[PDB]
Amino acid sequence: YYYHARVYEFLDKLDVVRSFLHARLRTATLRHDADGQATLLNLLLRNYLHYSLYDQAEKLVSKSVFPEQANNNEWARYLYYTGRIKAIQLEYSEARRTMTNALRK
Amino acid sequence: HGLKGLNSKLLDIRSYLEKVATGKLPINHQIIYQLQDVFNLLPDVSLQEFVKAFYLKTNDQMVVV
Amino acid sequence: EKKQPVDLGLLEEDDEFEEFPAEDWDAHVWEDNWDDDNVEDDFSNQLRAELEKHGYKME
Amino acid sequence: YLSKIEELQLIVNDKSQNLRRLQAQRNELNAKVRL
Amino acid sequence: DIAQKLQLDSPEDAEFIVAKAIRDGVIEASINHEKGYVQSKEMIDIYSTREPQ
Amino acid sequence: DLYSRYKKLQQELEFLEVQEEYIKDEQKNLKK
Amino acid sequence: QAATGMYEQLKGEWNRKSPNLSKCGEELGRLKLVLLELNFLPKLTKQQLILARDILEIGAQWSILRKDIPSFERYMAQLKCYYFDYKEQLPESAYMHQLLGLNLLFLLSQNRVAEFHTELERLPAKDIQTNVYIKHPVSLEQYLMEGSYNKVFLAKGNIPAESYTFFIDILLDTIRDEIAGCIEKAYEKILFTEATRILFFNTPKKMTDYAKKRGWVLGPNNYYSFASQQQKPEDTTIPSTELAKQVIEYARQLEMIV
Amino acid sequence: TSAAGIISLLDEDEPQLKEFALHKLNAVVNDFWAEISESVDKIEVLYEDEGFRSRQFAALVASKVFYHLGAFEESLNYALGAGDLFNVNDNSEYVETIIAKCIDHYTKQCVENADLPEGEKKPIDQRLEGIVNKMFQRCLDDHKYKQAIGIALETRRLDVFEKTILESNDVPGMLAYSLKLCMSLMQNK
Amino acid sequence: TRPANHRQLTFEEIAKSAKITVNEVELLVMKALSVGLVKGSIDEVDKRVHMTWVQPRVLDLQQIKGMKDRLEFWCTDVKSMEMLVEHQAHDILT
Repeated sequence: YYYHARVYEFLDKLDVVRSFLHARLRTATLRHDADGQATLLNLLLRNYLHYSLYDQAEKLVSKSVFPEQANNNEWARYLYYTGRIKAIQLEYSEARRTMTNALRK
Repeated sequence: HGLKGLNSKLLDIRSYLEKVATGKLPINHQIIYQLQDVFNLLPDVSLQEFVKAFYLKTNDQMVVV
Repeated sequence: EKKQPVDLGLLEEDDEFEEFPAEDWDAHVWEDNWDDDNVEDDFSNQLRAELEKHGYKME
Repeated sequence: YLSKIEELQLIVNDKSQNLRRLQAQRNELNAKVRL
Repeated sequence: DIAQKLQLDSPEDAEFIVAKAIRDGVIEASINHEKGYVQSKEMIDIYSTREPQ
Repeated sequence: DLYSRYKKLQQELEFLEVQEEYIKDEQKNLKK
Repeated sequence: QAATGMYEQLKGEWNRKSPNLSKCGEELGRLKLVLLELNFLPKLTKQQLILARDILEIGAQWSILRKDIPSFERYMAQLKCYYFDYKEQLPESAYMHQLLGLNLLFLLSQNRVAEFHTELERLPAKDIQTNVYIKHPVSLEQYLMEGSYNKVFLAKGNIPAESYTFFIDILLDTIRDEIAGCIEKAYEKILFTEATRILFFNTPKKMTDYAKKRGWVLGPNNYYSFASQQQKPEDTTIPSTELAKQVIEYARQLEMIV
Repeated sequence: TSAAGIISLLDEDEPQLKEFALHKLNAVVNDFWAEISESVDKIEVLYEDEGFRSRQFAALVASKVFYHLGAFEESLNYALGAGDLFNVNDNSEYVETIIAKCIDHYTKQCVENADLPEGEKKPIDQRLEGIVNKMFQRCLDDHKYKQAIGIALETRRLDVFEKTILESNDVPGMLAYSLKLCMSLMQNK
Repeated sequence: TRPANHRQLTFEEIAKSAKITVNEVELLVMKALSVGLVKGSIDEVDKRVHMTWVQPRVLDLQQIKGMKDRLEFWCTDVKSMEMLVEHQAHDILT
């Protein structure tokens, strides 16, 4: 998946390819594979921000629970996007946090 | 353990004074004097003085911690 | 792990300026920092301190 | 699947086998000290 | 003078800006309107003690 | 197979409980 | 139907527009089942979208004068795929350029800042020169991020604009209390002419109107805002009751550390 | 694409529309419930409109959102509300999920029900009980019955554990298996 | 009477209260101290008298009431304080 999205360009990839990532995102979520979940989540977040939609991604986070056992790089990818959208919405003081972690992790 | 202790003593004096006002309280002007002296010794006063003392002190504790 | 990191980096960007920076890639650090700012002030001031006072001489 | 995958949810609980794992050593270490 | 240092158009602009700054706990001042000069609060708040704690 | 395994595991879940809660005990009685 | 709206807004009466809407709402139910959604991101279909846009457009424009604001947000929400969907002939209508700006300004009017900046991030129109019309709401926001005089100036510059004048009368009041709510703590003493200077009145009596509405005791052109401040709470409730627990916690942080 | 219209169509009148909102919505809920997750408050009220029939749409729609929100006894309830929008043979992981999710609820309920009494009753939402048994039926049609039994074991329903399978097949291997098991298992002897 | 935390006096107050012209007022206060009756100090510049503490005599029934009520208040502190310190730090007890 990390490559799949990557090369991709537009709708059929942002939209048609996104519907899949959310699909098995749910599937794997019930399958309890931490790594693949977190990765996929990151990919669709990155999609929202290749788009202009912060809100959709924000309320997306609102219904999200992130898992444990991770790869610190993916962990910082998350904390990065998180901090960012968290910032654009004006709330700074919690953005510094997630970005600081994006430096640590 | 000390706090529990305190609360006890205060009861004692309290309901006694009641017995003073009821339990045929004789007088004991020697006790009442001492109660007053307990009040007169009562540290008031989130005063601009104390508020600083404690403050200047707490910070010293922070540095050590 | 390093490879993973690299991959992450790639995804986050490429990048244009970042590539250039990488290509450029030194020096030290000394000890402490802040705030540099501009320069050519002191003598400029004196140059003016004269001028100022020279203006004040003109005064 | 219904009950099928179910075994997985609880199967992963093996995590508690490790912590206790940290315990044994963690616990056995005292036993040596106390003994 | 403030209006000169900040390049802004009008004084009327200023006291809106500074009146704003005060509410946000930045300046700790008051403003003299009829003479139109800001006059500024002290550091009585030197050793707040609450902050460092 | 489940009704013998999926069910025979609940015990296990308790094994870690029977021991997980007891394990703390040895840590605790040892220190005293 | 398709020309009906043209006759409504080109007609120029927005009550005629208003009550003329409900009868359209039905063909907007069917057509809603048609031009609705528009997820296909797509000739024969170009018409369905071409007309539909303008339909909702006058939906909003009419919605303005009629206080139906939230509803057209819906419409605006519903309009979102149209201007922002892959296409060049689809996103054109200048009703965009005015309408979006109208929307942002709505968000300011309701004091919803979160939604507003979120919208900024959305619109993030790369190929967007300065902000052409859109600087009105943006700039309007940035300046009240601080000063006001510049903002008020913006209020006067919307008259190149539309019914947001009403929003103006909203925002205008929405500013003044601020200054008021500012100046309450600013300084205790004002000459009446100076309050007129601050609050942007063209009238002297509107002042004491406002000050009474603000409960401000007024002394012959000169107002007092007393009390000043009650620099109290010299610490006596959360100084020892919180710290102890903190201590306790800290000590737990020390204790629990085990 | 994005739910904004459907978000808008929501409050918009003509329960016809709301249907066809919900309808179109329902299909595209799967992705866009995320945006829609904020419309739920109305959707709730929508499910509270006996006027608008289809609201079981929204109910199951909400259930879609609720799995997608990890809400279940919510989702289940509104999936339970559905009955129509919902069906067992409808196959989505979600459906499979919500069912399996819905199911578990029964057990402790049944067990809590089993606690005081034990057998037939209306205490448990029959919908579940139905769907429960309907899956038990499917379990019967699965026709490996420990599958059904272990459930009904916890399900405590001898009615289910009646004797259907008995006359069916497996002369020697449909009771002892559970029976020997039962000895090992059941709290209440 | 001017208690609890409110014991302070101008010289005027004492003057009118004692009907003594205010020069003596500080002689009266100083002598009030030297007999042990009062403790406290005098600030002339501002003409105040902060009276650290005053000797207590006696009272009747009613005056006790205030005492029981006062004790009740300073009982409430403890109960609340003591009972409020166990929660955070329940992990420390013996």
